[PDB]
Amino acid sequence: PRGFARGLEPERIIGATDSSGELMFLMKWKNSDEADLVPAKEANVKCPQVVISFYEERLTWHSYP
Amino acid sequence: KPRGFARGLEPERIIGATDSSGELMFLMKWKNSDEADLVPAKEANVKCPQVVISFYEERLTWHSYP
Amino acid sequence: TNVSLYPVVKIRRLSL
Repeated sequence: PRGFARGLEPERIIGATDSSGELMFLMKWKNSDEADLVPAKEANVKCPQVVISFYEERLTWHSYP
Repeated sequence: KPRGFARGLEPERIIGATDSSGELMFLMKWKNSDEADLVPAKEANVKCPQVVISFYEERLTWHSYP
Repeated sequence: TNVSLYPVVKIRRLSL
């Protein structure tokens, strides 16, 4: 069992990667210290506010020029 | 006077964002309308979570360190 | 200097 198949509640996303060719999130689960990768597509559906919180905290603005 | 979700129209896409007001606001385009309005992220996050997520997903930029 | 700002989301690329 890995990711959402472990049957735990998502606590917060602590990171991400696109190296698999698809976006994935490193998920921290409530009352556990073993985080694991889940696909973004699944997280967006199963815990959208947790995904949104992750992105919102990383939003910034660049300038031209 | 009615603007934002108060127009009672369906969200199409988020086209911009700003936090100048002191809270995060999204510039929202609405289905069947050529108008766009700023709406609070707090409101958009729950009323159209997938629209919010698509705005962010399109704007990822990556860096790395050991 | 007249400037225009655009939103970006900055993510650290992890491993695995």
